[PDB]
Amino acid sequence: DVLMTQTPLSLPVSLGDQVSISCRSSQSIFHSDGKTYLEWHLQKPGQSPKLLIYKVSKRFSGVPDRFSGSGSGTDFTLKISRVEAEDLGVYYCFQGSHVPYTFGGGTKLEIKRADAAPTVSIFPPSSEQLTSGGASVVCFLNNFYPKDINVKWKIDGSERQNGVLNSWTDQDSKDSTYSMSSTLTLTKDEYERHNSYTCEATHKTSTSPIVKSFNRNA
Amino acid sequence: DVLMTQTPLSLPVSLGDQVSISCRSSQSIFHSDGKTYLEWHLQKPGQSPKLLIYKVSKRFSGVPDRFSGSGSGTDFTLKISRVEAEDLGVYYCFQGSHVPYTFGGGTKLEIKRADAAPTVSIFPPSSEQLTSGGASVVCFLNNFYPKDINVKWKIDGSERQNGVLNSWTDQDSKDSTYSMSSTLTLTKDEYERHNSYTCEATHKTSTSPIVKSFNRNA
Amino acid sequence: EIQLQQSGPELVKPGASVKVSCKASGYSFIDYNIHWVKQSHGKSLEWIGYIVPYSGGTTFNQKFKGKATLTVDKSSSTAFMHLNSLTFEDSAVYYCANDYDGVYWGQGTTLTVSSAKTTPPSVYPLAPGSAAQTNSMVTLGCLVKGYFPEPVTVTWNSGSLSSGVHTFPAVLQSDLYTLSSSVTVPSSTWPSETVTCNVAHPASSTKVDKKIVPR
Amino acid sequence: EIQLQQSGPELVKPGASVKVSCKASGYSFIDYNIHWVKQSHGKSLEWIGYIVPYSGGTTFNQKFKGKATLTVDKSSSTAFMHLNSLTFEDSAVYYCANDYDGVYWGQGTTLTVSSAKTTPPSVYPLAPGSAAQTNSMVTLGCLVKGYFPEPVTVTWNSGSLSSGVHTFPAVLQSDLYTLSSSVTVPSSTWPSETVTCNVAHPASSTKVDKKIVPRDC
Ligand SMILES: Nc1ccc(CNC2=[NH+]CCCC2)cc1
Ligand SMILES: Nc1ccc(CNC2=[NH+]CCCC2)cc1
Repeated sequence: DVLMTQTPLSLPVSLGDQVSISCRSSQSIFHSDGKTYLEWHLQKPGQSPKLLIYKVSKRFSGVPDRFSGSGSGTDFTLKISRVEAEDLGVYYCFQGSHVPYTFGGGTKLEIKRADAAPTVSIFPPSSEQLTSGGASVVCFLNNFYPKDINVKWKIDGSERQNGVLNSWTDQDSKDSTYSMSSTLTLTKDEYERHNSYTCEATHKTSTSPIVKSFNRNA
Repeated sequence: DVLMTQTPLSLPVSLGDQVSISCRSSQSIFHSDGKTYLEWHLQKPGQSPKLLIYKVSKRFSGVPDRFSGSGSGTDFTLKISRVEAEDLGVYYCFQGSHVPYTFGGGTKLEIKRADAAPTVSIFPPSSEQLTSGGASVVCFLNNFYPKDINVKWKIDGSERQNGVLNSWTDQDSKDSTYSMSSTLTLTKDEYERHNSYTCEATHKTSTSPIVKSFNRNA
Repeated sequence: EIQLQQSGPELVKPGASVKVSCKASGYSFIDYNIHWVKQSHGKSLEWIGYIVPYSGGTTFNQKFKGKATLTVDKSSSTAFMHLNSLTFEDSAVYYCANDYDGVYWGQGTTLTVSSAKTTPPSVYPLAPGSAAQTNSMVTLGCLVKGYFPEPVTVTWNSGSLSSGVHTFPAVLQSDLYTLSSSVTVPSSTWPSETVTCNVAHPASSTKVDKKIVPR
Repeated sequence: EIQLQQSGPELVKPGASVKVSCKASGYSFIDYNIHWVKQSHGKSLEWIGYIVPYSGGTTFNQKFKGKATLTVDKSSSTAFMHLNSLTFEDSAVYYCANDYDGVYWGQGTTLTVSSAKTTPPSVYPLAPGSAAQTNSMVTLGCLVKGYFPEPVTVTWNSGSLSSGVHTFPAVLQSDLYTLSSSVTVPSSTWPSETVTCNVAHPASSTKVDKKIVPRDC
């Protein structure tokens, strides 16, 4: 199978700047009819993909002239002359020359902004949940940038990796930050066998760990 | 340096009373995080301090509801709605918003009891001490209340301040009174140069000074 | 205008089969190829194969040979994709697309394969516990746990509180979904005023309100 | 449960240095700061500074720069404070404390700096000048002067006389300790019956008995 390799995986950009994305194939995607079947699609969250460019450099109907495609053989490039807000999303290259047709892994464009430390909040299990034999400890790590962050749960000083469920939001349209939710689910009994609960975050914005904790009795 | 001032210095209370202690800073104690890092700690004799309240009004884990904290800017107040035996001790406020962090001088909570007149006893130097070339004249002022007392030593009618060492007991666990020992140290020769030795005390329980005295040649 | 309209979301049990429709309009359907694509985990795109409407001829990605069956109904300008012997790995979003003057995409069809039964969520208000900073802003939360199937709608104060809200994508745990939502408000607002998280789960005809109460 | 356990009391000579340890348990040590505090004469509290375990970074009260050195051993969850070039003014109780969800305090470490050598006490009987007023209740005493180091134990009549006893905290005079003890008994018991103060000073294995006899002297 022809492998399509896109670089970079994610690209922080500034509105109005010029950006270029790369797509390389493991072998030539030249077709016997003299044409090269390389396409570029754009997919925004929650929507279906939309074709931008086909046959390497042909612009699909309605696509702005700021989008341009070039390349030949195994190296292809998509260029956006002046990036706009509506251009943000995931870009995928596709080859339709050799069966099975394949897609690249995608390149995600996000807005670049200043770093921001997460605002961390920790919540002990609600009274109502405990009465059912369950205990979920929740930690919110809100409005931070960049997206790279490591969250660890420490119970009585010991790291707990089992029972942890994480979820992240997409880049916020208003402040360009990211948010994350981390939930530690235990049994009512397990929860009562310990006292110290810590949600620890490691982020570029702080030398030492960013933490929030609580004790089971207060 | 932000100076912390606590008033009063000592507060006599009866079990069950509702009291309020004051702590003031020479300057505002607002920190960058938008917070006010003010703490109240309680220290019992022979023990390490214990946190009661932090961030002006947050109760520390395991601290009974009878403790309440409030204040703002430069004036803070610790309130105990119902004094219990476990609440007797020295209360310290602390500011952790401006380096170097500082503590107040402390407010001592003591048990209030009925007035008690001191039993004063004066003792001339023992023959054993004189043989070694020393002469300590001792005055005990026992089982009195309140604690406020002023003791003066007079040699041949003249007040003597140098060479005097005082030591106090803490409030008695049984009768709630205080006791004190005052020692006047001289050399054998100096003790031999004078004749009249007096230990004089002024206390709430007597309209005139309480005096105990002895003459060397008797 | 050219449009490819796909059938709605499907919830099916493992081992069964399902048919996804792709209705075409605005052009000569019989003359252009219809392709099918699978998108797993909202990321990886995989080409399944295509069908030539006139001949019924098909070309597949070997990986999907047997799993998918492609057909077309010339009379109604509709292409169909049958997925057989469904497994959990078949859960994904499927798209049809054509090769007309470039490429037009269908809106996608979400397929969820599971043995789980419709289950209402347990809604738990999350209020700050033992010390959560006596200052400026306060973050409150709402935990929506153990529901099936998606989706649930979470609002704060019936939609009045929109700013400062973060609702996180649901995660699958023990065959059921769980999601959380946080709201940050001035501490002069709470607990002085009431803050409520409203949760609606259409599948179970559930509508729950949970006030966020102190301690 | 969260605990901060400090090392034991120390008696050191001026000019030397000492290391006070503070072992943490019950939470992730690397996540919170360790502060050090000094308490002189069981009254005034002074903040020395703190250390950030992860980075080793420190913030000090300018008054303690050079005097104290703060370090940490991540593997053993222990913080250390080194007091250097000791002088008499360094004698105090030192506490470590953290900033975990409020403040947890260590039990404290008492440091005594002195160049004094072990010296047994001189015990002197304190009898009222011939007789203090005469009858009802009479107060007798025992002066324990010039010993080092603390402590001394003072009992009356081998512990038989327990009520009416006041033993005062030792005071430092000329680099040595001095303390006094008083006992009050019915005038109908002394001088008829004997009253003796028993003094023991463990450090010097000294044990002395001094019976209180009338006449001041
Ligand atoms: N040789 C060729 C291959 C594929 C196509 C259609 N391109 C597609 N884009 C992405 C998936 C849907 C089909 C046209 C010509
Ligand atoms: N900004 C801040 C300053 C100090 C502290 C810890 N408070 C302490 N209480 C008294 C001495 C030990 C440390 C926490 C935060």
